[PDB]
Amino acid sequence: SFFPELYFNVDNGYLEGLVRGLKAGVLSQADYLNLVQCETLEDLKLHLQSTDYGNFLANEASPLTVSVIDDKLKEKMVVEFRHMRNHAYEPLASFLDFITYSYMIDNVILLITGTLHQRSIAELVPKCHPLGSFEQMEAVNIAQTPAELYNAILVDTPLAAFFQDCISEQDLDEMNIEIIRNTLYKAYLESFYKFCTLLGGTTADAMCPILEFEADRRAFIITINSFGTELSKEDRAKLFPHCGRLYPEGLAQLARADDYEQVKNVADYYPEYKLLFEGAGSNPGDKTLEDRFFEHEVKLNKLAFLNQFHFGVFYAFVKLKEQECRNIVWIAECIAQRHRAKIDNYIPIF
Amino acid sequence: NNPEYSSFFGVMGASSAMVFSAMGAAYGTAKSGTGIAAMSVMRPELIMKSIIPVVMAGIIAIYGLVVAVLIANSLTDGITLYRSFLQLGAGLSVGLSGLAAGFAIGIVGDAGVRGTAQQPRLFVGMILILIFAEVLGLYGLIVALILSTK
Amino acid sequence: NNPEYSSFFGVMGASSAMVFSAMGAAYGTAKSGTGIAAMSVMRPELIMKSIIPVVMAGIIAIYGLVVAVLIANSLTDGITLYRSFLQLGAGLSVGLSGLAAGFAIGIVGDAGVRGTAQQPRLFVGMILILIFAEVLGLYGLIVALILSTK
Amino acid sequence: NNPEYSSFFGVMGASSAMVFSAMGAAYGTAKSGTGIAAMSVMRPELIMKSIIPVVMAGIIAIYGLVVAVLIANSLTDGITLYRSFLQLGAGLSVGLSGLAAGFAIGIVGDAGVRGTAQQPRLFVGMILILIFAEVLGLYGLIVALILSTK
Amino acid sequence: NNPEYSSFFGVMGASSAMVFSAMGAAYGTAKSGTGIAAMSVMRPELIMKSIIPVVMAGIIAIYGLVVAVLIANSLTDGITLYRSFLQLGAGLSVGLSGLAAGFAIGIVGDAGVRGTAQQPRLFVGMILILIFAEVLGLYGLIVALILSTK
Amino acid sequence: NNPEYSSFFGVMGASSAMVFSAMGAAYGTAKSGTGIAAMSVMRPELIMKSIIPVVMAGIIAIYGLVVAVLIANSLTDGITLYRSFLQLGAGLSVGLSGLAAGFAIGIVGDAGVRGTAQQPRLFVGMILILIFAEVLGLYGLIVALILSTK
Amino acid sequence: AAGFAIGIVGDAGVRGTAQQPRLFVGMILILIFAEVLGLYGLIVALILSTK
Amino acid sequence: TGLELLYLGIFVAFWACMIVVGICYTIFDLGFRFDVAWFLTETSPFMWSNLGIGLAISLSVVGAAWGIYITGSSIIGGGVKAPRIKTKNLVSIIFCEAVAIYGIIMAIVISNMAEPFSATDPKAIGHRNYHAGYSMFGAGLTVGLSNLFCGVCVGIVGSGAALADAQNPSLFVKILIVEIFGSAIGLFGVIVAILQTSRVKMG
Amino acid sequence: GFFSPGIWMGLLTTLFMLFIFTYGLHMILSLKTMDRFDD
Ligand SMILES: CCCCCCCCCCCCCCCCCC(=O)OC[C@H](COP(=O)([O-])OCC[N+](C)(C)C)OC(=O)CCCCCCCCCCCCCCCCC
Ligand SMILES: CCCCCCCCCCCCCCCCCC(=O)OC[C@H](COP(=O)([O-])OCC[N+](C)(C)C)OC(=O)CCCCCCCCCCCCCCCCC
Ligand SMILES: CCCCCCCCCCCCCCCCCC(=O)OC[C@H](COP(=O)([O-])OCC[N+](C)(C)C)OC(=O)CCCCCCCCCCCCCCCCC
Ligand SMILES: CCCCCCCCCCCCCCCCCC(=O)OC[C@H](COP(=O)([O-])OCC[N+](C)(C)C)OC(=O)CCCCCCCCCCCCCCCCC
Ligand SMILES: CCCCCCCCCCCCCCCCCCCC(=O)O[C@H](COC(=O)CCCCCCCCCCCCCC)COP(=O)(O)OCCN
Ligand SMILES: CCCCCCCCCCCCCCCCCCCC(=O)O[C@H](COC(=O)CCCCCCCCCCCCCC)COP(=O)(O)OCCN
Ligand SMILES: CCCCCCCCCCCCCCCCCCCC(=O)O[C@H](COC(=O)CCCCCCCCCCCCCC)COP(=O)(O)OCCN
Ligand SMILES: CC(C)CCC[C@@H](C)[C@H]1CC[C@H]2[C@@H]3CC=C4C[C@@H](O)CC[C@]4(C)[C@H]3CC[C@]12C
Ligand SMILES: CC(C)CCC[C@@H](C)[C@H]1CC[C@H]2[C@@H]3CC=C4C[C@@H](O)CC[C@]4(C)[C@H]3CC[C@]12C
Ligand SMILES: CC(C)CCC[C@@H](C)[C@H]1CC[C@H]2[C@@H]3CC=C4C[C@@H](O)CC[C@]4(C)[C@H]3CC[C@]12C
Ligand SMILES: CC(C)CCC[C@@H](C)[C@H]1CC[C@H]2[C@@H]3CC=C4C[C@@H](O)CC[C@]4(C)[C@H]3CC[C@]12C
Ligand SMILES: CC(C)CCC[C@@H](C)[C@H]1CC[C@H]2[C@@H]3CC=C4C[C@@H](O)CC[C@]4(C)[C@H]3CC[C@]12C
Ligand SMILES: CC(C)CCC[C@@H](C)[C@H]1CC[C@H]2[C@@H]3CC=C4C[C@@H](O)CC[C@]4(C)[C@H]3CC[C@]12C
Ligand SMILES: CC(C)CCC[C@@H](C)[C@H]1CC[C@H]2[C@@H]3CC=C4C[C@@H](O)CC[C@]4(C)[C@H]3CC[C@]12C
Ligand SMILES: CC(C)CCC[C@@H](C)[C@H]1CC[C@H]2[C@@H]3CC=C4C[C@@H](O)CC[C@]4(C)[C@H]3CC[C@]12C
Ligand SMILES: CC(C)CCC[C@@H](C)[C@H]1CC[C@H]2[C@@H]3CC=C4C[C@@H](O)CC[C@]4(C)[C@H]3CC[C@]12C
Repeated sequence: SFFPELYFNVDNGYLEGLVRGLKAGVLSQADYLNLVQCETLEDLKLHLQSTDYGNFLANEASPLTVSVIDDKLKEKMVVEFRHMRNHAYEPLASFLDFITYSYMIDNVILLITGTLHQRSIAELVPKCHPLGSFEQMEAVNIAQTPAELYNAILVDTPLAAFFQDCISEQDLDEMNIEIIRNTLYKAYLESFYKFCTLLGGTTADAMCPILEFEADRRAFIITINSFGTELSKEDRAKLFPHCGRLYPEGLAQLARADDYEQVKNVADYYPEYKLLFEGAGSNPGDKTLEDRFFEHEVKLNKLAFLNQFHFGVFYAFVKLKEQECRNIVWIAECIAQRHRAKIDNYIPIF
Repeated sequence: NNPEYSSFFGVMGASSAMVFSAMGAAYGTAKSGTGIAAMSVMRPELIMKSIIPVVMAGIIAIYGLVVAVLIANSLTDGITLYRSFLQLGAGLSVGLSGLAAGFAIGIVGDAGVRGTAQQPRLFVGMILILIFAEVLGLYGLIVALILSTK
Repeated sequence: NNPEYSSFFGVMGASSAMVFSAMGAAYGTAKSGTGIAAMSVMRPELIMKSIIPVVMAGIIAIYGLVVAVLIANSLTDGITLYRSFLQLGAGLSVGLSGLAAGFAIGIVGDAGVRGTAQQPRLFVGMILILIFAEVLGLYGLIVALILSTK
Repeated sequence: NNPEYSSFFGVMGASSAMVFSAMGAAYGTAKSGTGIAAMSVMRPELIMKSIIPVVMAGIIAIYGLVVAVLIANSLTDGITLYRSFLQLGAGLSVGLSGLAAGFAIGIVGDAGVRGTAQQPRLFVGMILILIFAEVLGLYGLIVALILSTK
Repeated sequence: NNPEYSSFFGVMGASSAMVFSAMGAAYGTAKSGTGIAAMSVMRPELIMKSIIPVVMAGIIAIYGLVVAVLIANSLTDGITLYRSFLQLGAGLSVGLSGLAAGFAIGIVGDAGVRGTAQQPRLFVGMILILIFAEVLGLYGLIVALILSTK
Repeated sequence: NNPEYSSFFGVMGASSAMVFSAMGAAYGTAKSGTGIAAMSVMRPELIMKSIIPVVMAGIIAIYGLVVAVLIANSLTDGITLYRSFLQLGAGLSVGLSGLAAGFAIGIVGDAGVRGTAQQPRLFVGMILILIFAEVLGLYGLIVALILSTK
Repeated sequence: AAGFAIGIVGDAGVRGTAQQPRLFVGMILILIFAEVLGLYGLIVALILSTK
Repeated sequence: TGLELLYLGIFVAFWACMIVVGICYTIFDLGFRFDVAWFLTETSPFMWSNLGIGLAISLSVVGAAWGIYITGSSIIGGGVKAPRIKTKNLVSIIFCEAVAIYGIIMAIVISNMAEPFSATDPKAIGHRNYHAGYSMFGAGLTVGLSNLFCGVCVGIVGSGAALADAQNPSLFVKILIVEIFGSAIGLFGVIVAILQTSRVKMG
Repeated sequence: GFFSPGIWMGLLTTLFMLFIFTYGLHMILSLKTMDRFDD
């Protein structure tokens, strides 16, 4: 073993305790039921004030809207993550930066989409995810030139390493934005897995399963969603991350797959995914495959907290709070639209 | 008479018996405790049962102590070089066997405690494996005794 | 008419035989341990069946113990330097052969118990591989005996 | 007459022939078992055919054992220091050549079993490479015998 | 006349000639095997044609074996310290030259077999490069034989 | 009468008492300082309150200085080996104790400054820990005062 | 050791003082607490060298 | 891992040198020069005894500080949202500090066994003095290293218990048991040290 | 000889103090400064 016990708390013990304290504030099942029993978004805020959220929504306008609640939840999560990052040292700082790359990959896609369609880059920043903010000024005032934007990404963005998967700036106008996003995410996931493996010890043990499931679900859902599209099998197989547990002959079989039945057959070889596929009836009124994968992801993130001396706790907390914010937004949507019947579709945590 | 330096190896035997066995027991207890504490938030009712690995790790220390005591009681300033080497060998054997058993107990106890948090049926299995690791320390003790009494 | 430090090496045989083997066994009992835990969450019914690696690792320890005790019973105050070297060689042989066998058993057992959760047919295969790894330790014991009973 | 420390080098030759060959065989068996476990998830029918690496790794251990036993039979109270050097050289040669051969067999067998899960035609090629990675140990054995029986 | 320890360097020379050459050949074989396993999935019909780097590594091992046997047949009890040093130098020269040649062969063969999966014309080039690595070991052998026959 | 080198060890003790303690203090004065720099951007009013860790680190240095002076004023030309090694033991005690206490103070203060920035109630809590860490160094000093005046 | 402490403390303080000027005095104090460490060594050195 | 590389290089170089030096001494019939007796005998017992006392205190303090910071980082990180921890979990720190206390006590119990010889010839120094030095060194090693490991273990368990306490108050009372077990090792070391220097008498 | 009792004692003392100094310097060199400050 790497004996992370002896030296982990030297630099990251305070943040380990702090992030666990933050995780203690994630809504439990009872809080979710209490919020489910609300009648109006005002009552939702009332019932939410008794939780860790407190008065995060008191300032906002009385006529609450789901967009306002979502924005406030995202702002709170961003503030907490930024506070944790500012107090983190070199290794944990790199880990948290890797966490933010996931949103930087979507933000850069937004930037290139706007630039190619000739919309001011400065006007796209408001729609970018705060956790992946491009505070660098090299990618601003680009004058709507895709080549300049690509050079800015390569020079003054941590995505330069992931943009070497592409070959040139022409690809920005050549490949579809979805293919670019998925290639960038594949490269980012592989880099993250390599980083976590290099960290080793409890970090690798508690973090490699989560990235492995991420890769496997990416493969499954890219296969399932691309059946009816022009995305060819050869180009589809390029989007499968190689970190997953499907890498030997699993990803290949998925690439050869031509129907959901074949994807289910491929998943059958792995009992942990066999159960997820079995439970995903996908017919109206029952959990879909994406919901089952969300449940498994939440389970893995929760199990990431049984280890102590590792950085996987921060990634697990970020993902768990992301799911909690999505659950609260879903409850608010069900309240606003009066669709109480599906109000139980939220994925509980703890 | 015997050499002036003969007692050195017996002294080092006692020191090794205690130090390495203490290292093993300390690692076992630390690993098991950091697994148990992290489990308890999820499964608070298991702590007591999950204390079993810690006890096993503690037993390793006892073994060291036992042998150490022997070497610290049979060690005079004028023991033959042969007896001093025997005590050094007994001490090294018990200490390093206890170190290995403590590492194994820490790893197995942490993993099994977390699994029991996730799968109660694993409990008995864990115990078996822990015993198989604990026995290792016992083996060392046996050999140590055979060497220290001889 | 023999050096009084002759027994030293012989002792370092016994000690080693029980130390290194134990370490090897520990590693086995450690790695397999973890594996069982990891695979016990989803497939509880295989916990007892998937305890073979640990048992094999345990046997490795016994090998060392045997040799150690044998050496610990062949030691004498006037042990010649030749017999002392024989016992040191036997102890190192058994201890480090058991260490290598324990490493192999730990790795193979972890991999096999994790795979058998997904591929039942692998079980027998795992056993075969484990046997091969076990055989390595056995070889050491053989040599040790040949060296320790000349 | 002859130095009393010659038997030390003889027993070191025996214990090296055993220990290093056992370490090589253990590494080969561990890597091949990991590869077999990874492969068998999708291709169960190849659990047995993919055991050839392990066997070819086990053979390496046998080589070491052979030399070890030979040395353990050639040892005597009055081996000339030159004879002890011959035995030590034979033991080192067989043990370390077997260690290198075991590393090669482990890597080649793991890669070959992983590849054969996706390409059956690789099997034969894999076998050849394993042979080329096994004769190395054989070479060591030869030299050891030429040194041990001189 | 000659010191009783002269044969030590000769036996070490033989053991080095075998061990280091075997290590080099083993590394070459391992790297080439991994390369062939990666290659064969997409281009199976190149497996037999791509076995050449393993053959070259085997030839390096054979160089080592030749020098080792030569030293092990010119090694006598009354071996002059000067001739013992000559044989040690021959062994080290061949062993480490073969180690370097095996490293070069492994890296070059891995790269060449991987590339030839995508560019057939590279095959011939690879062979050339491999020969340029092979001669390295040959050079060592040359020197070794000189020193062995001096 | 006494060896001309007898004064070396004592001198080193004195230097050690100054050096390691300083290192300890330095680490504290570094870590806490970093923490303060991180805290003071949002909570400037806590700078003076949060300077306590640094002060405690400084105290550690003082202890070392004391012992160093206490040894540097007692080094006589005919300092016997007994007194020389008593002073060496005192120096090692105080130096390593101050080093460890400085590390603990630095880490605890770097955590507690930020914690008190977040939760004011932690301030006293932080202190309640720091003093403990500090007295560890004190304990070393105490033993030094027992030794250098034995 | 004092140079290590002064490096860490002074760098952190000069970078933070760009954000919060009130930290300046704080930094200075900490630097003094580091500086005295070297001074302590000097003292002992003299007590040894001029003995 | 640059510093790790330096340490590994030094270790490998030292032990390769030791292997080659031992081979040369054994083979060249120069074993008589490798007098381990001469090393253990000419080396003054005062060196061994004072290294023993210094280690008894310093390694115990090192373990106490290691555990104290290991558990204090977790205590002060958890207490940001659950300050009650600072009140309840000081026990963990106490246990760590207890380790150091044993150290000083054993140091005293060892330092009381010292006494000059007025002799330099090994026959004059004698078995009693040489064994006194060796046993004081061994007792120092035992107490210091047992206390080091016990302090580190108690610190790890205390950090775990503080992280568990931040989320459920009713867990610390049941996790302290582990700390108690982790503490016993310290005591064991002390006992053994007391047994090693029971019949030690320099002079 | 290569070593003498005074040289041996000095070397062992210096070895222990070099171990202590290496531990201290390894812990000091691990010191890292924050790369960001709160807004
Ligand atoms: C790289 C990291 C930094 C270094 C950290 C590690 C430092 C290691 C400390 C080295 C001290 C070793 C003790 C020296 C005394 C013993 C020497 C000896 O055995 O020979 C004299 C002994 C005894 O000699 P003697 O007793 O006949 O001589 C008469 C006595 N004197 C000389 C004192 C007057 O045997 C010989 O005579 C051998 C002669 C040949 C010399 C062989 C030396 C062995 C090592 C040679 C190769 C180097 C090894 C490392 C390989 C490369 C690196 C991996
Ligand atoms: C791959 C590594 C390369 C191999 C070489 C490694 C470096 C070793 C060289 C270190 C420098 C020492 C050179 C000799 C200095 C003079 C010593 C002297 O006077 O000798 C007197 C010594 C001792 O004295 P003596 O024995 O000659 O005198 C008689 C003494 N009585 C009566 C007691 C027997 O003997 C010699 O004459 C030695 C001559 C040859 C020494 C060669 C160096 C020894 C180490 C060689 C390496 C050992 C490992 C071999 C296998 C390696 C395989 C990887
Ligand atoms: C790396 C982990 C540690 C293991 C390797 C290193 C171990 C030793 C390191 C400490 C320094 C060297 C110690 C030996 C000093 C020499 C003592 C001496 O001359 O007396 C010998 C003694 C006495 O020598 P003597 O000349 O007095 O002979 C006896 C003569 N009468 C009886 C008349 C008095 O006898 C021995 O030969 C004992 C064996 C130990 C000496 C050899 C050391 C081995 C070094 C490792 C290499 C092993 C070779 C095989 C390699 C493969 C291994 C698997
Ligand atoms: C706070 C601690 C900081 C870290 C630790 C660093 C401390 C270093 C202290 C200096 C080295 C001391 C080594 C041991 C010798 C002690 C003195 C002693 O007892 O000797 C009396 C002895 C007494 O001798 P004797 O009388 O016992 O010998 C028997 C009689 N004769 C000599 C005739 C055979 O005499 C000596 O001075 C022996 C020589 C020892 C010299 C050892 C070499 C030291 C090299 C210095 C380090 C390298 C410097 C260059 C670095 C490069 C840049 C980084
Ligand atoms: C491997 C090939 C064979 C090597 C054989 C020769 C012996 C080993 C020599 C080293 C060989 C490998 C090269 C390592 C160079 C030194 C270590 C890395 C660089 C270095 O020292 O800088 C930083 C430490 O600062 C410093 O400069 C502090 C270091 C100096 C401290 C000196 C005190 C120790 C004295 C030795 C006694 C203690 C013995 C303990 C076992 C560490 O860099 P980083 O890791 O932070 O950054 C990552 C990259 N550097
Ligand atoms: C495969 C790896 C290698 C394994 C082989 C073992 C290697 C161990 C390394 C230690 C060295 C080898 C041991 C044998 C050599 C001992 C020295 C013999 C030389 C000699 O003749 O010295 C005698 C004194 O030494 C003595 O009698 C000393 C006796 C003690 C020797 C053993 C001590 C080694 C250190 C053990 C430390 C253990 C630490 C545990 C934490 C003479 O003396 P004399 O009475 O004739 O004097 C006459 C004066 N006029
Ligand atoms: C630049 C920085 C400052 C300077 C460096 C200071 C730090 C490094 C120094 C540490 C020591 C390193 C060297 C160790 C040498 C081992 C023995 C060498 C073999 C040898 O020839 O020794 C013979 C005696 O050795 C014996 O009697 C054998 C005793 C072996 C004991 C070794 C214990 C310490 C090292 C290993 C353990 C480390 C853990 C701490 C205990 C000498 O023979 P002669 O001809 O002079 O004899 C005269 C009468 N016969
Ligand atoms: C098993 C451990 C924890 C100790 C607990 C039981 C105690 C009382 C037993 C277990 C093994 C026993 C030792 C076994 C071997 C010998 C040699 C024998 O000829 C007489 C006594 C003596 C020295 C025994 C003393 C008592 C002993 C230490
Ligand atoms: C006591 C419990 C833990 C059972 C474990 C058995 C161990 C600790 C004890 C109990 C009885 C002991 C044996 C009793 C008698 C002797 C004879 C003596 O000449 C050598 C030791 C030897 C051979 C002992 C070895 C260790 C032993 C087997
Ligand atoms: C079940 C208990 C006894 C422990 C498990 C290991 C047992 C089977 C081992 C441990 C030590 C072994 C003994 C070691 C040495 C000897 C001396 C030899 O000339 C006859 C066999 C004999 C007497 C062995 C018999 C088997 C033995 C008792
Ligand atoms: C497959 C079976 C036979 C192997 C398992 C048991 C092994 C450890 C036993 C069975 C028979 C044993 C052999 C029987 C008799 C002797 C003669 C003795 O002077 C040296 C040891 C030697 C040569 C033994 C070596 C170890 C041995 C091979
Ligand atoms: C696993 C098995 C089938 C593989 C081969 C291993 C056995 C048969 C080998 C290993 C050691 C060998 C022995 C090595 C040395 C000697 C002494 C020699 O003067 C004659 C033969 C004899 C007695 C050998 C017989 C065969 C032997 C026992
Ligand atoms: C033929 C190939 C496959 C090699 C397989 C057999 C090898 C390992 C063995 C079996 C019998 C051995 C031979 C048996 C006896 C002698 C005579 C001796 O004075 C020198 C070595 C020599 C000549 C041996 C060389 C190696 C040898 C040929
Ligand atoms: C495929 C592998 C095994 C090739 C083996 C290498 C061959 C070519 C080498 C290695 C050692 C060599 C032998 C070394 C010594 C002798 C004795 C001498 O009086 C004549 C030639 C003869 C008999 C050599 C023949 C060729 C030889 C056997
Ligand atoms: C495969 C081949 C090319 C590698 C070996 C190269 C050949 C050409 C070299 C290497 C060593 C050489 C030998 C070295 C020394 C002597 C002794 C001298 O009195 C006659 C020539 C003779 C016998 C040489 C003949 C040629 C030789 C055998
Ligand atoms: C670089 C580090 C690893 C240390 C250097 C290796 C040491 C062990 C080697 C290197 C060169 C060696 C020296 C080379 C030659 C001689 C002359 C001989 O008559 C006595 C031994 C003596 C004086 C050797 C002592 C050991 C020695 C100093």
